[PDB]
Amino acid sequence: ASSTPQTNVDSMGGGHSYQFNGQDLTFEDLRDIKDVRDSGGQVAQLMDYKALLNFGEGCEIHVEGDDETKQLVDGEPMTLSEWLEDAFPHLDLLVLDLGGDALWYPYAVGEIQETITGEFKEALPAEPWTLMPESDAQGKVQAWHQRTKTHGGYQTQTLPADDLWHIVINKASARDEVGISEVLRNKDEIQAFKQNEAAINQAIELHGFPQRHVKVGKEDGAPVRDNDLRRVRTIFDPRTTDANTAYFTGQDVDVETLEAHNFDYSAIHEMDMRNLTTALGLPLEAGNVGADGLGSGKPAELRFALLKLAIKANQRSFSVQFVERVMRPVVRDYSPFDHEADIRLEINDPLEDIGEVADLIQQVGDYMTNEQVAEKLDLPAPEDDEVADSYRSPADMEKDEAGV
Amino acid sequence: SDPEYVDTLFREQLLEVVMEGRELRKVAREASNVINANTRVGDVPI
Amino acid sequence: MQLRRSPGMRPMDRDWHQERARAREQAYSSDLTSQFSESEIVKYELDTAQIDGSDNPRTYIWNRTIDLFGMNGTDVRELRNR
Ligand SMILES: [Mg+2]
Ligand SMILES: [Mg+2]
Repeated sequence: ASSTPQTNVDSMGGGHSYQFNGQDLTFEDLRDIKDVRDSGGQVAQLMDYKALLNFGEGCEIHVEGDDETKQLVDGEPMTLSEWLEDAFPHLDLLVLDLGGDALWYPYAVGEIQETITGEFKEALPAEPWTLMPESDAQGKVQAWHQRTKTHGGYQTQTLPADDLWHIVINKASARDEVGISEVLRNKDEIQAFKQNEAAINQAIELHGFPQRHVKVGKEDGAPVRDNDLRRVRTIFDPRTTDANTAYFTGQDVDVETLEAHNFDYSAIHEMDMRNLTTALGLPLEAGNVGADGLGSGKPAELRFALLKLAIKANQRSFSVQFVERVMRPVVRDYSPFDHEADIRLEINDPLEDIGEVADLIQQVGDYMTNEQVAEKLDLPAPEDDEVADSYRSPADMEKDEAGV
Repeated sequence: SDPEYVDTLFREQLLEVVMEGRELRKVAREASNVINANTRVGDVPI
Repeated sequence: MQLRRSPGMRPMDRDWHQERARAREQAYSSDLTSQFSESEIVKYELDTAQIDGSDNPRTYIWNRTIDLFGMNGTDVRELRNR
């Protein structure tokens, strides 16, 4: 075969803007995403729930053959997992920030930083709406263009792809390294939701409440002018009326009522929330709306399976890139360990029920090593390797040892 | 509050800025000895 | 003291912008007297809005009497050579 790709890719042209950079989006489109995120209300909350499902349950670092890595780091033993856990102490927060950013924006992006002494400090996320990639004909990123607000207006600069790293959850194709904003992709669905919400709110103001209509004068009788109506307005004023005010009139004054004109705003709200949640890939139940019939049985099993599948796909997409483009370079450059080691980063299942896992452990624990049970139960494996590796319970081994 | 117009997303909104007028140079607090007086009238002895 | 209608305050009123935007979108000509109330012309300073019918979409949308070809409702400023 060949050592370089020989199929081409759809590439550059700046989406047919001019002075070409990025692919098919600009710093203004990026700041449009920023406003959808920061502007609050129901849309912002839903995409915040999407971040929390994908990344909010935290993470665990794995290395295959971790025990083989045992080395004195600074006159003190560590494995590669132990070194990585000390290198990335707050990884649960970083994963939620980067993962959330990579759902909102086309990418999460950031630096590696060093202490003054030149040891690793942190992986530092950058503000993704400020940065856009420049890519070559093969589709790979070569430089990053940044612009940012300052007291003196906008400041602009260009950085090499060497010392930045980036992560893309929403690829257009397996070869895409610029990605898609799900927010820009669903701009019409989001704007339709906002428009219908505004429509309902204003319709409730006009039509949800009755209004008093005083008609003055006899029909086909003497006309009443504006100054005449002002004196009548003074009598029936809702400012000064109270619940049990009573009215006395001649026959030629009529207190009519604009009734509240019924419309099913609840049904329109449910329709809007269905459209928006389906467009953003969330279940309808996330929007504080419940469908009939769908709340039970195999209809529930399917939708909650689809949600868990979508989460696993996003999680693995993130995990692979984070290990390959953040962890491995940090291990290579700042660690006494082998950077080609089989590092993994699992991200926890947000909808796992430990009560269901307990039932599983009771039913089939007889086929699981104590380490496998401890992993499923989300606890440290036993400190003693023979009992960790054995199949029967550590408590059962202890009560049998107590018989010796 | 009750705004007559709603603001839509993706900055399809109205252009919402004010351009500043001329701003005069302010220096007296730095360019002189400042006395924070206890009374609105008073005396410096020479 | 300033009121929302007072002449120095008009540029701060959201409604003055929004109604001038409407006036530009609904007009067919610079002839305001025909198309708007005296109240609207004064309240929104419509003499100073660049009203001429060039911003009204109906200036550009086709509306022929007979429509064999689905030509009606097409907007010339959305075509390839515009
Ligand atoms: Mg008469
Ligand atoms: Mg004195």
